[PDB]
Amino acid sequence: PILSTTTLALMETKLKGGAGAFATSETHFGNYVVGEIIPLQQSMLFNS
Amino acid sequence: PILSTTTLALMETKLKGGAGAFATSETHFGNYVVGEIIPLQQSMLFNS
Amino acid sequence: FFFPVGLYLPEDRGYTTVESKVKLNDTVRNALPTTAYLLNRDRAVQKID
Amino acid sequence: FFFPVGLYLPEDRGYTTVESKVKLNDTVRNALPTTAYLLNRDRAVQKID
Amino acid sequence: LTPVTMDVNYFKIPNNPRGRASCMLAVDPYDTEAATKAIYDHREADAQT
Repeated sequence: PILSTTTLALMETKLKGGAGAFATSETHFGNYVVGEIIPLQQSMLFNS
Repeated sequence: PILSTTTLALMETKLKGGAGAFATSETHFGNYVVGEIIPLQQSMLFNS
Repeated sequence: FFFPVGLYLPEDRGYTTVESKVKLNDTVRNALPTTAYLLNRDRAVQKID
Repeated sequence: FFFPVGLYLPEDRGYTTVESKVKLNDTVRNALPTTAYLLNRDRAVQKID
Repeated sequence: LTPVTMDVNYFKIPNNPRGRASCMLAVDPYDTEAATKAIYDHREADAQT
């Protein structure tokens, strides 16, 4: 799986998170957020 | 006893939490959670 | 292990701990419980109709 | 990898796991998941339809 | 795909994007008819979902 969001709102909700927010999954109404099983986006890009 | 839920909304809350994710068993009107007495799910499967 | 399913919690004593973290539409399926969800030895939701 | 898009969730068992977070403005377009915002190799968002 | 497809199971946990998870590591070695029965057959449900 890779992170996906029906709307930018939930994407901003996890963008605010300092670490580990991408691993969680959330489903508001018919909108949903697939979790990222491997937080490489949290690290491999941010690790620099 | 082990984990039990009715609506997915309760399962998403028990999953979103970190340490002690199954330490408690919330009730919501007719829906209810039943947390496991032994946290084999929280750590054992993941810990290896 | 054991897990009940389909139990009817009383209406006169029905309550809601932690209301802020959850919300439901007023559909009948959210009212009366029917099918439990569980997990496999690897974690994943596991419905039991 | 793979990313779903367009998946519907049942209304009778639909729910709100994050009422405390976002407060979406009501619109029929926000109900059906026509699009799935994603990512790039650089951090960003990548809309798809 | 079907719009009704479950997301909380099939898409959150890793699985074959074929819609029916299968492995030769699970199927008995050196087999054909019961091996193809593990995959393209439907009367015998696969593991995972």
